[PDB]
Amino acid sequence: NSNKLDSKHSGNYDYWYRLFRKSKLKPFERDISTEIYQAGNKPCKGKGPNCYFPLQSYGFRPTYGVGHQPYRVVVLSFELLHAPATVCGPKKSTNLVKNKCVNFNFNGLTGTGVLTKSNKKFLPFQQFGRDIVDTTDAVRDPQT
Amino acid sequence: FKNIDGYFKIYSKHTPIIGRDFPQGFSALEPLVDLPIGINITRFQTLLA
Amino acid sequence: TTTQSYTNSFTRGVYYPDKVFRSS
Ligand SMILES: *[C@@H]1O[C@H](CO)[C@@H](O)[C@H](O)[C@H]1NC(C)=O
Ligand SMILES: *[C@@H]1O[C@H](CO)[C@@H](O)[C@H](O)[C@H]1NC(C)=O
Ligand SMILES: *[C@@H]1O[C@H](CO)[C@@H](O)[C@H](O)[C@H]1NC(C)=O
Repeated sequence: NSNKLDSKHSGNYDYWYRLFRKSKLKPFERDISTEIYQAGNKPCKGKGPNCYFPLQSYGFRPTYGVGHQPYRVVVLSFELLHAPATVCGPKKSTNLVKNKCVNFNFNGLTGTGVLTKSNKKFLPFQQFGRDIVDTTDAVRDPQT
Repeated sequence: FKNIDGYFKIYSKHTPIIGRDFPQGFSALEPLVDLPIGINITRFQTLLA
Repeated sequence: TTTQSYTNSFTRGVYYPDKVFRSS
């Protein structure tokens, strides 16, 4: 609910909404237009009887009922399909704890064992570590 | 450059060269960026100064 | 303008396929 930023003394008629459209609205379609709705068979372009403006106001005052308050509505649309991920959740990090058996989930690789300091010569682009037989051996700390 | 499953990848490496132009000495080549382009790359063109 | 001369690439243009460190 937004009764503080969409309301004030002496009233406010800033917002608008449409009740008279030639047809229904396709999902995710914007219909920004000021076209007078036709009534009967007149080509009337104006305001008055049988000649209605397409959009009306959402006049807001700090004193209404609950069903008339200026609710702030935000809808989040997502695409959960087979496509490269670009926006996603806050992956959480923890401490390290060296020289101790521990389950590790470094940046998506999961395994078990003991981790400690090393003297690799890791190239800056390098992220993983392996051996002759393709087994994850050394992991660079993503936060250190 | 390549566009395997999208994910445009660019690998760059700068060598001061020798008196020749295209040398024969080996020069490893390191990645620089990889971003999810996901478009049908078919044609290629360069820009001049 | 430009030319279309052809030259031999020799041994050239090998990049790191992955980011996994190796040695020896
Ligand atoms: C990780 O982010 C924190 C938060 O600002 C910062 O203090 C720290 O230096 C960063 N470390 C690295 C390796 O980016
Ligand atoms: C063009 O790229 C899109 C990206 O996902 C892909 O789905 C599509 O198949 C590509 N076009 C062709 C002809 O393969
Ligand atoms: C490829 O290069 C070498 C010499 O530059 C030779 O095999 C042949 O002439 C070339 N092939 C062409 C130009 O189609």
